Amino acid sequence: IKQGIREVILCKDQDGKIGLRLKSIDNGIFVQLVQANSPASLVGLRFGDQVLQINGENCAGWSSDKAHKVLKQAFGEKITMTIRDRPFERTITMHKDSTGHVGFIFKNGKITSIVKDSSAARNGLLTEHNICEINGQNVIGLKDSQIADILSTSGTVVTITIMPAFIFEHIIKRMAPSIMKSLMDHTIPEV
Repeated sequence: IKQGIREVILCKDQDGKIGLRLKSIDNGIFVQLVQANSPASLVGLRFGDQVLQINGENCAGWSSDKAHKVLKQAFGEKITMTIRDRPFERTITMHKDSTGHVGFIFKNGKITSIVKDSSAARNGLLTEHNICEINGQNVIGLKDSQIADILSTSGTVVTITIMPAFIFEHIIKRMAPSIMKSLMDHTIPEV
């Protein structure tokens, strides 16, 4: 999780799309969904990013409906956003034991217990936190088993990006679980 603002510059695709759903949270605007192969994934927008401005207008106090209407009406050519990096989230680095375990139990992407004397214990992983990213790959909406697969087929260093469950649940409210698995960009970014 970077420490400052960044500016990003999008262009709507052929279909006048950018691949973004936004959510009003505590009088700010946050990224709820980044669509695979969209302008918003190509420029590197993430789940949980805060949008401070759209085309130099402040988003403070906008409804989810208004932010969406603003993106709709924008002159396509070039949209500028001022982004604050995933401010509700944190990154923990752990190391698999010789048995390949980092040392937690999770259910519906939510960490529920920390195993005694694991890397997860030594690194202070918390329960009641949703897993957002593993090794910078977004896993929101994947089945628990696919999350285990990504952990398995990670090497012995495992970086996990987590969000307190109350905040997570407030962000995904009103978005169909099926859109999450289907359309939430789960890919490793392109170079």
